[PDB]
Order: sequence, then C-alpha cells, then structure tokens
Amino acid sequence: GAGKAIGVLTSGGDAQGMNAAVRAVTRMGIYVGAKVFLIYEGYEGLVEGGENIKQANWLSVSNIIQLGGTIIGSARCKAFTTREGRRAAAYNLVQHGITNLCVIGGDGSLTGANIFRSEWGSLLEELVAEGKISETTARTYSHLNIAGLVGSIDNDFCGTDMTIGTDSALHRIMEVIDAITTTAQSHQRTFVLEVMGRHCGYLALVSALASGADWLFIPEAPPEDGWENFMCERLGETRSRGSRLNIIIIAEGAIDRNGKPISSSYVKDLVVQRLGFDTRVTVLGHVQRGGTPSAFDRILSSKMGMEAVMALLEATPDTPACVVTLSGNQSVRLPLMECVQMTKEVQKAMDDKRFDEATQLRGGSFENNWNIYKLLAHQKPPKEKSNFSLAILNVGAPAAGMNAAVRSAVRTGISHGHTVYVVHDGFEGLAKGQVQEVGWHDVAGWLGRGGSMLGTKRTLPKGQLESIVENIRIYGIHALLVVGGFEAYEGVLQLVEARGRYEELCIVMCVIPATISNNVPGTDFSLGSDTAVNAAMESCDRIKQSASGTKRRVFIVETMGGYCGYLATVTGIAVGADAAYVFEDPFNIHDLKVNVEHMTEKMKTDIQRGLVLRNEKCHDYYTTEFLYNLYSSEGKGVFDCRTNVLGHLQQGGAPTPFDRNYGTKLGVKAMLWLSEKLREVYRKGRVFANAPDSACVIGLKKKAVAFSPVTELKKDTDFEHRMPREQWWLSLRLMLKMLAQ
Amino acid sequence: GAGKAIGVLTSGGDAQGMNAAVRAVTRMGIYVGAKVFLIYEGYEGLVEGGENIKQANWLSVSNIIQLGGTIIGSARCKAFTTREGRRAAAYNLVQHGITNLCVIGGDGSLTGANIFRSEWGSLLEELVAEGKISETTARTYSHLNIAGLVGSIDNDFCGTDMTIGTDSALHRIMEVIDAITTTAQSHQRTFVLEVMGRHCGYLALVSALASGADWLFIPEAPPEDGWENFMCERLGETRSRGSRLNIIIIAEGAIDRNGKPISSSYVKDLVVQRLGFDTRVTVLGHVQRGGTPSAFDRILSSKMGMEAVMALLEATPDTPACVVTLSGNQSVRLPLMECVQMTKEVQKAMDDKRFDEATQLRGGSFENNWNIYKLLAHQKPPKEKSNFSLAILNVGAPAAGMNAAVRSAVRTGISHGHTVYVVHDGFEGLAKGQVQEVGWHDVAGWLGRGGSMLGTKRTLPKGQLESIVENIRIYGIHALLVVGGFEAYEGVLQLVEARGRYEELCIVMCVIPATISNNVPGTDFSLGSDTAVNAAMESCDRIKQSASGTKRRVFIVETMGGYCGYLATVTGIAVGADAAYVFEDPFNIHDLKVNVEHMTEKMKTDIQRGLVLRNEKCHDYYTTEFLYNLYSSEGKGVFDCRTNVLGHLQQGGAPTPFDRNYGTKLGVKAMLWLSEKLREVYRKGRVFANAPDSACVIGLKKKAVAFSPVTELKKDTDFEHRMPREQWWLSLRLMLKMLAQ
Amino acid sequence: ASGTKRRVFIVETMGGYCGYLATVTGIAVGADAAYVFEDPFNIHDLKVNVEHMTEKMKTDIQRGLVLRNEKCHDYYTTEFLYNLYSSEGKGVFDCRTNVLGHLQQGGAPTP
Ligand SMILES: Nc1ncnc2c1ncn2[C@@H]1O[C@H](COP(=O)(O)OP(=O)(O)O)[C@@H](O)[C@H]1O
Ligand SMILES: Nc1ncnc2c1ncn2[C@@H]1O[C@H](COP(=O)(O)OP(=O)(O)O)[C@@H](O)[C@H]1O
Ligand SMILES: Nc1ncnc2c1ncn2[C@@H]1O[C@H](COP(=O)(O)OP(=O)(O)O)[C@@H](O)[C@H]1O
Ligand SMILES: Nc1ncnc2c1ncn2[C@@H]1O[C@H](COP(=O)(O)OP(=O)(O)O)[C@@H](O)[C@H]1O
Ligand SMILES: Nc1ncnc2c1ncn2[C@@H]1O[C@H](COP(=O)(O)OP(=O)(O)O)[C@@H](O)[C@H]1O
Ligand SMILES: Nc1ncnc2c1ncn2[C@@H]1O[C@H](COP(=O)(O)OP(=O)(O)O)[C@@H](O)[C@H]1O
Ligand SMILES: O=P(O)(O)OC[C@H]1O[C@](O)(COP(=O)(O)O)[C@@H](O)[C@@H]1O
Ligand SMILES: O=P(O)(O)OC[C@H]1O[C@](O)(COP(=O)(O)O)[C@@H](O)[C@@H]1O
Ligand SMILES: O=P(O)(O)OC[C@H]1O[C@](O)(COP(=O)(O)O)[C@@H](O)[C@@H]1O
Ligand SMILES: O=P(O)(O)OC[C@H]1O[C@](O)(CO)[C@@H](O)[C@@H]1O
Ligand SMILES: O=P(O)(O)OC[C@H]1O[C@](O)(CO)[C@@H](O)[C@@H]1O
Repeated sequence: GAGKAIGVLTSGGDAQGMNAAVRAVTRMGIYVGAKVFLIYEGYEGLVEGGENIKQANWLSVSNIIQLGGTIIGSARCKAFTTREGRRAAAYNLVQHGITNLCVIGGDGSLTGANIFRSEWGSLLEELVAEGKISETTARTYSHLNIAGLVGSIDNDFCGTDMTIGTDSALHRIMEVIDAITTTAQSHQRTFVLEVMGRHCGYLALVSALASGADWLFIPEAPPEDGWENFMCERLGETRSRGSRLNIIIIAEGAIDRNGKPISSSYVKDLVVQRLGFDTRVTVLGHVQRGGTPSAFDRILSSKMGMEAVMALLEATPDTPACVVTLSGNQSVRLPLMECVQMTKEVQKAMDDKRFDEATQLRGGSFENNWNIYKLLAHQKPPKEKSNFSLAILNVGAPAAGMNAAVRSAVRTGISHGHTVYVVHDGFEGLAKGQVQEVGWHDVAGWLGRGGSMLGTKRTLPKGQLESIVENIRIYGIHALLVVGGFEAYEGVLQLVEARGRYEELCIVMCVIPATISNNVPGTDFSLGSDTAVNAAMESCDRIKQSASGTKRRVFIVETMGGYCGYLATVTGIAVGADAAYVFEDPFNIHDLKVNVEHMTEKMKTDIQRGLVLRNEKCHDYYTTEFLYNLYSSEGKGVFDCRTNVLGHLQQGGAPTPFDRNYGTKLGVKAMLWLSEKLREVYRKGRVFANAPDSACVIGLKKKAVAFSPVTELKKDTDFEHRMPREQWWLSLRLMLKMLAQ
Repeated sequence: GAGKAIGVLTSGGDAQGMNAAVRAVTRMGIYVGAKVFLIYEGYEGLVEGGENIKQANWLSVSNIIQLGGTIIGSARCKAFTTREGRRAAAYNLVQHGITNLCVIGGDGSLTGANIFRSEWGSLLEELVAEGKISETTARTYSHLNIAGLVGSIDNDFCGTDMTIGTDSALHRIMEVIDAITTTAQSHQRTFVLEVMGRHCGYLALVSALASGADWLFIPEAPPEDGWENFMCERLGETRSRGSRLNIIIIAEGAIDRNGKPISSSYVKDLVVQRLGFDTRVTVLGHVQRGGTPSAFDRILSSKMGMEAVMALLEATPDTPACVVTLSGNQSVRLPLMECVQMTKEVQKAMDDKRFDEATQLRGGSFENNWNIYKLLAHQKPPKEKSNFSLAILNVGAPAAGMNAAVRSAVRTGISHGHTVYVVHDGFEGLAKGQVQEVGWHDVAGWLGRGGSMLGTKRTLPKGQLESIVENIRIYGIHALLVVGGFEAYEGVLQLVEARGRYEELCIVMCVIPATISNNVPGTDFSLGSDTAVNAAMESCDRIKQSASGTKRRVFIVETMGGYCGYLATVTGIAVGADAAYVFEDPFNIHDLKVNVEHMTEKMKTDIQRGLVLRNEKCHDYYTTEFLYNLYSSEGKGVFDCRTNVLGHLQQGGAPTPFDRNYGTKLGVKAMLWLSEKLREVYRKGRVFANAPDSACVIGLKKKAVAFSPVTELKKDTDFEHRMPREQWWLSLRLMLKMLAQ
Repeated sequence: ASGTKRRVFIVETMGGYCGYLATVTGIAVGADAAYVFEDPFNIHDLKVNVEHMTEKMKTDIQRGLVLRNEKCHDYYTTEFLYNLYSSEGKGVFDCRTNVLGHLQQGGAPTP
C-alpha cells in the first residue's frame, strides 16, 4: 500500500516511552511497505549525515519496548537553527530520498521541524542552484510531510490531555514518595519534595493528590499573601490531630504572587523557625527521566506511532503539519501550529501574571482536581448536619483502588455534614450487621494500600434480602455507594427490580466500578485495571527474558479476567505478544496452525523467542494444555514450549498513580451526585426513590463523567457472559496483530 | 523455657527491616513463653513510660514484615543521656516488670544500653532510697540483660559484615542507578551520584562495583595528589572508547589526603571546567532510608532477632552484654564493648589521616574489593601476551548473574594476555563450533542485564564427545571456564572422567555455580539464587494482599527449585508462610491434616488468611491439585482455596546487588586461579593437565572462597535428584515453623 | 453410540508402544481409525479424520469410533483428541472418551 520512504527521529528532553513509539512507527512503516530510516543523535546526526542515518530491518526495534529512554540518542543540535544546518539536513534527506518524517520531542523540536517544512521548497531551489543535486531529483522530492509526537514528562503541552511518558514518571515519583512516606511516618518528620517539570505543576498536583500531601505548590495557582500563617495553622492542625507525618511537594518552578521563585530551602528554614519540627528535603533530579515504561505508556506510545505512520501516508503537501494527541479516549489529530501558538499564549499568560486566564486556556479539568485536593487535604468544619445517612460497601473480588475511593467518599460526606456508616464484607455484612460509624481520622492513610481493608464477598443480596431490609430500617441508612465489580452491578440491579415488593428499597444507590477484569457496563475503564495490566506486563517481560535466555522456546500464558478480553489484549500489546486468544475473537484449529507456522518462520531469524497469551476462558475446549501440546508437537526439532498461569499476582500490590487518583475523583463525584439526588428526592419528611434515575452507575465515558441508569444499561449487558454487548477496546486487536510479523 | 518478660525497641537512624526484627523477637519470645512489650518512640518513650510501653500479643506484630521503617516510632531522646532520665526509664521497666531488653539501632544506642547495664544497680539503689519501690522489687530485678541488634544501613560496625537493612539500601541505590542510566545513555550525560553512609564507603564501593562506574571516591582510600589529571584521562578514555555514559559515585563522607570534605558540586565544576561534557549531579536523599525491605533484609533480621532472644534467655548476670553478628553465613555472637572501641579507634585513625591503618583495620576483604574494582574499571595495557587460550561456556537453566560473571572473567583474562573465547549455546554449541574470541569492548554493559546472552542449553558432552575434542584441538583451547548449574558440574565431571580415554581432555576446567535452585555442590550460594528469592518474595506478598482482600482465603503456591527446597524455604521465611512443604522434610497425610486443623484455628482469629509454599516436586503423588482438593474439602464452610504456579517468573529480572557483586568477584578470582594453574602445568612446550586439582568448582564456602576438585565432590552429590547430600540451609526450616503459630 | 445418534467415542486401548492390539481390534470392530506409534501422524491427519466424521454424520449411520494406543504419541493425549473432535465438530455431533484399562487382560482364556 505504499512505495515511498520514511524517516524517524526523537529529539529534545527524553521521556521514557519513546522506545515503544519508535518501534511502532518503524514496524508499521515496514508492514505498510514503506522504507524506514533511523536518524541517530537526533538533529545532530541529521545535520552531520553519513553514518548518522541508516536503514533498519524488522528486527532493528526489538528488545526495546520494555526499555526507557531512547536507543537513538535525541541530542540537542545548535546548527539546526541556522540556514546552513537546515539545507545540509535537506541535502542528507534527498540523498537518502526521505519525503516523510516523524519527530518525537518537545514544543521547540516540532517548531523547528515545521520551520524546516515551511521552506523545504526554497532549500531545494538553492540546493539546485549550487549544483549539489539535479532538477529531476528536486522535482521528485519537491514536498516534505511532517508528523509530530509530544514526548515529555512535564505534560505541559496543553493540546494533549496526556503526553507520552508521564504515567511512567508518575510511577517513579510515587514509588519514591512511598519510600519516603515510610521513614516520614516512622520518625514523625515533615518533608519537602522537589518534582521535575519546566514550568508546569501537573506532576506536583497529581503526586500530591495521589499521596494526600498536606500542602502543594504549583505555578498555575500561586499562593495568596500571608501563606506562611496558613501553612503554620494547617500543619499544626494536622500534626496535632493524629497525622503522624506531613508531606510537602513543590514543583521546581513554583512561584509567589509576584512570580518570584519559592526555594525549598526557604520553606525548610521557615518551618524550622516557626514550628521547630525536624525536617528534610530531597531533590529527586533525573529519576523521572528513567525506569521501565508503564503499560499505559507503552500502549499509548505504540498507538501514537500507529496513527503517525497512517497520517504520514495519507497526508498531502497542502495539508499542514499535524500532531496526534488525546481527546477523550481516542487518537485525535490536531494541527501543530495552532497548539504551538496556544501553548505560547498560555506561557505569556502565566508570565504576564494573568494566572486565571492561563488556567481556563489550558483546561478546566486540573482546576477541578485542585479544588478536590483542597477539599480533601484538611477537615473543613461542616455546618450542614443533614439528616441524610449513607453507607459504603465493598462487593466483588479485591482490586486496586477501592481504598482511595472509600476514603474520598467518607471525607466528602463528613465535609457535607452527613452521618456516614461503613459496612464490612458487603451485602453479606449487611445481612449479618457488621456496620459501624466512621470518622475523619478513622480512614487516614487508606490512599496508599491495595485491595480493600473493609473486605469483599461474592454474596448476592437476594439470598438474605429480608435481613438486609431489617438492618436498613434499624440503622436508617438513606443511601448506598457500592464500590466493586460486576457483582456489585448485579446486586444493585436485583435491589432495583425488588423495589416493587419492598418499599424500604426505594433508596438511592450508586455503583463505583472497581474490578481487574474491566467488565462493568457503564464505563470505559474500571478502577484497578491499570494496576493489573502493569503487573501482567512486568511478569510477561520477565518471561520474555527467560525465554530469550534459552533460545528456541515459546511460552503459553493464561491471563485472568473471566470472559472479557481487555486484560489479555492490553498485556499482549504492552509486551508484544505474538497472539492473544480472546472470547470475542473465535478461532478454530486452522488459526493455530497458521500461528505455529508464523513462529516457525520467525525462528529462522535472530530473535529466537516467542510469547503467546491466552485469556482464561477464550475457548470452551482449547484449554492452555491444548496449545502446549499442539505447539510442542508441530514444532518438534525447531522449538520447545512451556506454560504459565499468572495467578492472583495480576491483582497487584501497591495501587498505581492513575488508579489512586481516579478512585479519589470518582469518590468525590459520586458523593456529590448522592447529595444532589438526596436533596431533590426528599419530600414530606421522608426519602422516596422510585424513578430509575435514582439507580445509576457513575463512570467516565469517552469524554467525561456520566450517570447512566442501571436499568437503562440492562439492554446492553450479557448476563450469561457477565460482560457488555459491545466494548470500545476491540479496535486495539488490529493493532496487536499488526505489531507482530 | 522461660518465665520472664522481654522488651524491644528501635533507636537511631531508621533502616528498613526493624519490623521484621521486632516480629521475629516478639513471636520467638511468645513461643519460648516470655511476656513481650513494645516500647514506642525508642528511648524517648522508654524514659517517658506510661502508654509508650504496652504489651504485645502474637497478633500485635502481624502484617508488618513487608513494611519499611518501623511501627514503634524510634524517636531521639536527650534526657536518656542524663541520669535523671535513666532512673526514670529504670523505674518504668521495674513497674512493668521487665528484666531483659532488646535494643535495635546504631553504635550510640548500644553505648547507652551498656551504660544502663553498668549502672542498673545504682539506679535501683536510688529508687529504693527515695521510696519509689520496695526492697523485694529491687531484689527481683537486681540485674538487666541487654541484647543489641546493629540496625544501620551505613554498615560501619566493624565486627559485622551485614547490618540489618544495608541490603535494602543497596536495592534502593541500584533501582535509582538503573533508572538514571537510561537517560544518561540517551543524552550522553555524565552523572555524579551522592551515596549515604555516615563515615563509610561500603555502600559507595558496592554500588560502583555493581554498576561498572568510571570513578569512585570513598573515605577509606582518599585520592592521591593530582587526582584531577587521572579524572580527566579516565573520563576522556571512556568517552572516546565507546563508553556512551560516565558514572561518578561519591560518598557523603568523601575526603582528600588532608581529610577535607569533597563536595559533589566541586566534582561537577571540575568535570565541566576540564572537559566541557554535559553533566548532572543527583542526590538520592532519604529514599534509601525507606521502602519495602529486600528478602535478604527480612531473613537476616529474623535470624538475628531469634538469636537475640536466645542470647537474652541464656544469659547470666556475670555474662557481659553481647550482640549477634555475621561470620560467614551464621549468626555469631560478639561482646558489645570490644566492637564499640574497635569502631571508635577506626574512626580516630581515619580522622588522624592514617588512611592505610584504617584500611587494614576494616578488613582485607574491603582492600581486595578495592583492588578488584581498580582492575576491572579500566583496561590496563597488557604486556605478557602468553600463548594460552581460553573458552567460556553457559550451561544449565539461565540464572540472573551469568552475564556479570562472564564479563568479569573475560576482562580479567584479557588483562593477563590470554586469548579468551565464548561458546554460545553451551556444550551443544561447542560441538557445533560457534566459538568466537571476544574483546574488551565486546562485553560492555553485560553487568546490568539479566538472563544469559551467550545462551544456555541442558545438553551434556558425552553424546558428542568426539566433536567436542575435535573443536578443542582445532581452536587449541587450553582451559574451560564453564559457568552454569548442575549440568555444568556433571559435564565437567564427564570430561574429567574421560581424560583416560583421550589425550586432549587433559585440560584445566573451572566451574562457576550459577543456578536459581542452589543445588551445585561445593558452594553455599549459587550465583543467581538471591534474585529468585526476591522475585518469589514480591509474588507471595502480592498473593497475600489479594488473600487479605478476600477474608477467609488460603493459597497454595508452587515454587521451583528442582528438588532442593532452598528457594521455597527462604521465600516462606521471607513472607511468613504458615508452612512450606519440601522434599528434604518428608510429610505424610497426617501432617497435612494437622496443618489443616491449625489453619482452621487461625481462621477463628482476626487474621483470616493463609499461605503455604510447595516446592515444585516436594512429593511424587501429593501434587498441588491434591492439596487444593484436600484444603477445599476439610475447610468447607470456613474458607476457600486457590492454587498458583510461579513458573519461569522466579528467574527474575535485573539481578540484585549481591548477585552482581558475587558474579564479578567469582569471575575475577576464578580467572586468577585458572591462570595460576595453567602457568603451573606448562612444561617442555606443551600443556598437560592430568591431576584432579586441574578441575575445580569455585565456590564461597562457610568463610571465604575455596576451590574444591570436581571429582572429589562426587561422593557428596546425589546424581539421582541433582543436589548435594548435605545442605547448610536445613537449619532455617526450624525458623519457618516456629515463626508460624 | 448408535443409540444416542450423532456421537463419537475415543477408546484408549492398552498395548504399550506396540499397536497390534489397537489395529486388530479396530479391524474386528470396524473402527474409523486406530492411531499407532508405528504410523506417525500429525495435526493434518486428525483434521482429515474429523472431516471424514463430518461427512459421515450426514448419512444414516450417525455414529463413530476411533481407537488410540495408550502411548501412540508423546503429546496428543486422549483429552487433546476429545477437545479437537468436539470443537471442530461443533453443531453436528458430540464426543465422549473411554479407557479400556485392565479389561483388556480379559477373563477366561479363549480356546
Ligand atoms: N524555533 C526553532 N527553530 C529551529 N529549530 C528549533 C527551534 N526550536 C528548537 N529547535 C530545534 O530543537 C532542538 C531542541 O530544542 P529545545 O529548546 O532544547 O527543546 P524542545 O525542542 O524539546 O522544545 C533545538 O536544539 C533545535 O535544533
Ligand atoms: N491543602 C492545600 N494546599 C494548597 N493550598 C491550599 C490548601 N488548602 C488551602 N489552600 C489555599 O490557602 C487559602 C485558604 O484556604 P481556603 O480553602 O480558602 O479556606 P477558607 O474557606 O477558610 O478561606 C486558599 O487560598 C487555598 O487555595
Ligand atoms: N494511566 C492511565 N490509564 C488509563 N487511562 C488513563 C491513564 N492516564 C490517563 N488516562 C485517561 O486520560 C485522562 C487524563 O486524566 P486527567 O486529564 O488528568 O483528568 P481526568 O482523569 O479526571 O479526566 C484520564 O481521564 C483517562 O481517561
Ligand atoms: N553513649 C550514650 N549514652 C546515653 N545515651 C546515648 C548514648 N549514645 C546515644 N544515646 C542516645 O540513644 C539515641 C541513639 O543515638 P543517635 O546518635 O541518635 O543514633 P545511633 O546511636 O544509632 O548512632 C539517641 O537518642 C542518644 O541520645
Ligand atoms: N577506576 C578507578 N576508580 C577510582 N579510582 C581510581 C581508578 N583508577 C585509579 N584510581 C585512583 O588513582 C590511583 C592510581 O591508580 P593505580 O592503580 O595506582 O595505577 P598505577 O600504579 O599503575 O600508576 C589509584 O590508586 C586510585 O586511587
Ligand atoms: N544479599 C546477600 N545475600 C546473601 N549473602 C549476603 C548478602 N549480603 C551479604 N552477604 C554475606 O556477607 C558477605 C558480604 O561480603 P562483603 O563484606 O561485601 O565483602 P566480599 O564480597 O569481598 O566478601 C557476603 O559474602 C555474604 O556471605
Ligand atoms: O473479574 P470478575 O468477573 O469480576 O471476578 C473477579 C475475579 O474473578 C477471577 O476469576 C478470580 O476469582 P477469585 O479471585 O475469587 O478466585 C478473576 O478474573 C478475578 O480476580
Ligand atoms: O534444575 P537446575 O539445573 O538445578 O536449575 C534449576 C532450573 O531448573 C528448573 O526447574 C527449570 O525447569 P525447565 O526444564 O522447564 O527449564 C527451574 O527450577 C530452574 O529454572
Ligand atoms: O504391554 P507390556 O509392555 O508388554 O506389559 C504388559 C502390561 O503392561 C501394560 O501396559 C499394563 O500396565 P500395568 O499393568 O502396569 O498397569 C499392558 O500392555 C499390559 O497389560
Ligand atoms: O537537566 P535537564 O535535562 O536540562 O532538565 C531541565 C529541563 O528538563 C525538562 O524536564 C524537560 O522536560 C524541563 O523541565 C527542564 O527545564
Ligand atoms: O536524619 P539524620 O539522622 O540526619 O540522617 C542523615 C545522616 O545519617 C544517615 O542516615 C546515616 O544512615 C546518613 O544518611 C546522613 O549522614
């Protein structure tokens, strides 16, 4: 489908994840049939030419998808800014016949790339004038197409909600924070942390929100005058009220109202002078620029490389330079120039002290996250003292994140003045009582623990419905906020159709989807999915290393997730599995013969290794032992085979940054939705919830949050397979089969 | 065997692992029958008394073993130095009736504790004089017993090799270094790393050796005059000779000949001024003082905690205060004072600029490590250019550490002027040729990658022995260094036994044991065991968190190890398993019934979970599915059960600190012994090696390195099951059982 | 099998590695096939045999029988064949497995 050549480079500040993007672009460029060239040392080697530019084969980008940084340098060039460097680079490209380029880096690198594009024609004219090239060559390569990628941990590119590599940087910052928090709680010492980021406070805020830090500094919202006294009051209140440790996070470019940078040494001197608490400071440095890339990072980096290659092949000279970014939950494509000038407009906005205008220009999500952070950071004295009574339940299997969500919900409810109860062991608990009131201090520190300390059970409510109604009437509970998996959705549904028989079930209930399988309808991601994918990715990478150690071997892996195939597909994408067998993609024996022939052919190459996943219930009869026997027999003399079953190790340890933050966001928003619905449905001195809109599942759709009624989702659920009728992630399977030979 | 009370506390700089120490002490104290109290906030709460000291049950120390820092505070006290605070603490202890006390922390805390033992009688006299206590109480508590545990990552304590937590600090350091190396290679940047260690460079030395850094600065061997020229020469040589990045490590106590501190800022200014290379400086901060402790930290803390309990209960008043330390791989016991003055004298000698005397006082092991690091850091110009040739093999299952040993052996061999070959695919390749010489630069970066790059196979030599001898004669090989598992030892044994039938096999053969199962005879640790222990440690902790998520659950985990239960036993100790089944400990059905009823007893308590480790072939009929059926049957109505198989995940990813160091040290010392014997047996112009001492297995014995003849080990090897007759780790099974109820 | 129409049986006869017993009993009972060590077979032969069963199930004789010596192949277990025949034969017939164990040693000796 193509007959032209491709060039690729990464430039600017390295962010872990470029390796997956460069792998994807080169592998599609080969798969589509185009020629691909790797530019070493970035713009330095592009200008130098010669050995700095070289053709690559299908195997050139192997054994890098799990590696941070980049294999091709991405060094900063000075001659590129000059006319002589640009014409030399154009001379090198025409000598190698490069007409489409992919660039990875920051805003300046792409600005320079588009500057190079805007005068490519002029460069060809004077290059012909000096006699270096013939006019026929200039006519052949008369146009240059640019596709851009944003690789930077700062996440300052306002046109993209998530830049490549930030999730991995979020993993590195938080594991450092977790190590620091242990000694901080031990010694009762207040600490100041310095996170990376040129002039952006996204990383500082996300880390503080995911760690419950007692105070934050960001450039987007500089502190108001007299912040010293408010700092002293808050830290005194925290350490007095049982908070053993205090965490302070400061972006390297944090400023005051006058824009003057606030040095961490000043903050340390102030806290020591005014409180005398023992304290330290730890500058983290370049730790955010390294480590293994996150599974979401690898998936997104590969997907952006997929779209960049497609954009380059389908672009025209009249088409302006374009970048691929994220809007909602799809790979959108935006013009480079418009994002550049809007970023510069936000930059002058924060420079010109019009901080609010910079805030609205960049976006409205992070100001709301900052509002949630200030709400939950400290106990604001509640005044409402509303008669509403709420209960929180854990249902389903254990998963990463429910702890943060319940912590968010209880603290928000106490802030709202409601009486909050917490039920242990879910519906089985409610039948057997086991209900206690909770306080603000009673939930501290839950943000950093995986699983659910409250516990969960697979019991459904209809078996003990009478005891549930009795306990509801005894304790006067007026709302439910179940956080759990598919079984939570089933239980809430059964309660909904039970409303006609039992009048007390005319109550408001909401479900927070939390399960590793990601099979709860009404959402596009379930809380705890990302932790499970990260665990499976690490484990499969370790299996890949073991297989590569003993060459000519293949591994069978049995990933969990019931009938849903999301976990299998994302793991296979992250670790480059040669195939992923899934229930939604039926396959017969001839397909396995084809895959066996693929592996036998690949065994002739230098990369003599293989890894094929299998969702645990992808096929009724073709169990994992089937695949082991078939591969071992048909591959006799060529390779051997082994089996693995990733057990409950896929349920993860410490939760991930996105899961912690997403659980806190859903807990707050669900509590606001409850308080809303309760204050409408209260009439004549009693709560009466009969409309189906009183039973909804809070979830993040393609763009933002929604509240779909549970009964409305009944027409979109396969209760036999316990998974929704249609799922959005089926597109990624084409990508998974693409990235393998 | 006790009718008294035990007290525990932690003081000084927190070093992650005190949770394991207090767990083992508390659980051993309860098992022996002595009451146990947890003294919070260290010596501050000790003097304060009251609520700061409270009794602990078996469940008081549950679910803390995997936590960094400490759960009992460890605050610093000032009145503890004053006699008023001392008498107040003594009053608190006699009021709670505690006669024995276990101290955890650094040297100063031990000095204070010995002062307490030295004046306990005077304090009780003062309390009786003022009327606080009766005469009978004074007679009852007339003596105090002190047992000290050296918990400090600095590893300054002279009489001990490993203090509690130093391995965890090395784990933190190397996680950070592996993160940094990606971006440092990407941007071609030099990084100056500041390491902790109050006045010792052990952590700096071990990190530099395990990272292959370009230059090191420690206090034990301060740099000679004009060292800056050597800095410029080495850094220019590395950057010119293919070294993409440069790493410089500095101890926080680094000094010059005059003892003046060397600032990392100075080193950055010097390298920038004299070379202009882009560079950075990173300070790890207090990240090393927290985080989840590594597996070696937990096992070491548990053994020292048990030994401290034993020491306290077997002590007498005439006996002086003693501690528990490491000699070889056993818990030896030393007197407190002698080590204290030895450490003080070493510090004084370092301050007095007698740096040679300080080096001799630390121990010859450090000096040998310094010499090994100097030998391997840069390529010294060889001059001998002998006629000898060498071949290196990888055999057995791939184990994390083979690459480090191969790199060290190759570079040491190049230094001695021998031509060294590397045979891919083990003995199979040696029959199939594939033998290639290797240069210095050809093995760069192997230290930091797991697996086996040469490739390993389980094939044995006797099947292709004619082709083996043909290739030996063609390449003129004069010795083999076969690093590998039991298959390596068996293959070299076959070649030695075949020396009678052919002449060419009269050739010196050295074996480096490298296998996760730790079954090669003649050694105590096999290269790569520690990585597998740690990998299984994380896996089991993740399973236990999932288990606690679903209250009332038990897990059956099947771990590798061939027949040796070393891996299963140490992992079970690492994660507090209820029982670990192993071939070396025969078990019938009655023991399983006994374990089940014990599990039901535990399930009546608050901690409603469980875990059992099964070696992969601990029993020929009782497979893991049998155990699942038995447990799910006899626990019906009380709990459920699950099974997980840690397959090739137990081979681990990046090797841990000890495995990199152990691989490097074995590679150097094995190559030196090989060159020594090869020069010994060369006579009249032809090599001829017939005596049994010409074939040995390098291994770390109880104390230090020794070369055991390969044939002599035959009488201490079980070729039926592939493991030695006797193993040293059988004592650890007693710890595993006693620490569980 | 003939009683419950549309059914196939995988019979794992004894005999060690020798397939004399599996062959001759297959002739004596008209089995559809008798997999034996002396005749190595791959997945293609099993696919063909499934295809013969698929065609044969359209006729009046809606039954089948395939033998297998107990150790006729290292990997293709009787469970593997049961899964293969049931899966690729979905919608037309079902399958069951049997193991003629020490019944093969027989009762009273024949004349
Ligand atoms: N305005 C520009 N015009 C031409 N080239 C540019 C421009 N800005 C950046 N570049 C090129 O990209 C390289 C990196 O730029 P830098 O400011 O360091 O970070 P980034 O490009 O990621 O924003 C520069 O060395 C230069 O070669
Ligand atoms: N946890 C926090 N982190 C950072 N800034 C905070 C935090 N809490 C409050 N602030 C800021 O300090 C000021 C006082 O807090 P605020 O929420 O306004 O309380 P009040 O309603 O009494 O004025 C505000 O400007 C707020 O933005
Ligand atoms: N690690 C991740 N895993 C899955 N999805 C993610 C991840 N990070 C970001 N996203 C998606 O991109 C969005 C970025 O989140 P953000 O803009 O910070 O605010 P919010 O999540 O509240 O919308 C997320 O909402 C999510 O849809
Ligand atoms: N020789 C001593 N006599 C009395 N108290 C001491 C002595 N040494 C230390 N202490 C006290 O015990 C604690 C441990 O001392 P510190 O210097 O903080 O760390 P470390 O002793 O582990 O090196 C401190 O609170 C100290 O005041
Ligand atoms: N790779 C290195 N890392 C750290 N220090 C080094 C290194 N190489 C040399 N030095 C320091 O410079 C000194 C000179 O090295 P040395 O082994 O004495 O070489 P030579 O004796 O042949 O001149 C060493 O004693 C050491 O202190
Ligand atoms: N992580 C570990 N695992 C197993 N044993 C260890 C570990 N760390 C230390 N040891 C034991 O203490 C010794 C530490 O050796 P060290 O003091 O660094 O000098 P050297 O390696 O030259 O002998 C090791 O040989 C080993 O016996
Ligand atoms: O993913 P679901 O269907 O909500 O069920 C949750 C659990 O069920 C499992 O199958 C395992 O169940 P258990 O952990 O209870 O044994 C996993 O897919 C998952 O951890
Ligand atoms: O058995 P050895 O040679 O002592 O080495 C241990 C290896 O053997 C194993 O059992 C590997 O088994 P495989 O034959 O399937 O590779 C693991 O315990 C481990 O990887
Ligand atoms: O068949 P062989 O190998 O000649 O040995 C005789 C017996 O061995 C068998 O395999 C039966 O094995 P077992 O009686 O030990 O279970 C049959 O072939 C036969 O009944
Ligand atoms: O040492 P470096 O790489 O120049 O880091 C400084 C710059 O790196 C960045 O993180 C680039 O993303 C910026 O925040 C910062 O200005
Ligand atoms: O909080 P502290 O006691 O000052 O600890 C920092 C100093 O002690 C150490 O932690 C020793 O372990 C060093 O890292 C440092 O010199």
